[PDB]
Amino acid sequence: MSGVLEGSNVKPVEAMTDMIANARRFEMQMKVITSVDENEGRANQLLSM
Amino acid sequence: LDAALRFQQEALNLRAQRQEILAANIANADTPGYQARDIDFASELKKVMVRGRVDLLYRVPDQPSLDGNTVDMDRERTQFADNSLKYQMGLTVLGSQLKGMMNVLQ
Repeated sequence: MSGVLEGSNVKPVEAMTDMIANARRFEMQMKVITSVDENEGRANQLLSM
Repeated sequence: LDAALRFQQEALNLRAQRQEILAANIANADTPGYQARDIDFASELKKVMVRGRVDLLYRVPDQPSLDGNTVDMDRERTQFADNSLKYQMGLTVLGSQLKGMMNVLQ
């Protein structure tokens, strides 16, 4: 079909929901990392005495 | 004679060797593909009592990691604490035997 151009098929709604999901997933992972760090911190006191 | 201290002396030496092994475990708790090791204290003590002056068995792993490393730090911490406590016990027992032998004497 001549006389016509074609744009990008970037669905903005799925991109928006993807970004929201990514942010929330990232911060859940950050909580996991924090808990594991502080666990190792507590546990490294077994080796004393 | 005076081989009445032999058992605890060899036990204490093997305890020191196991301390060294477990410290190596802790040190290499991050090197990829380490395959944590240990020794069986009872069997090695019996072997050194029957003959005198130690195969490094492999600690069976849990929880794979993709770096090959199998030092599972919690087990190593508990075992290190146990070994240190048993070493101090051996020190106290040898001390008591030597105290007794030098108490009877003078």
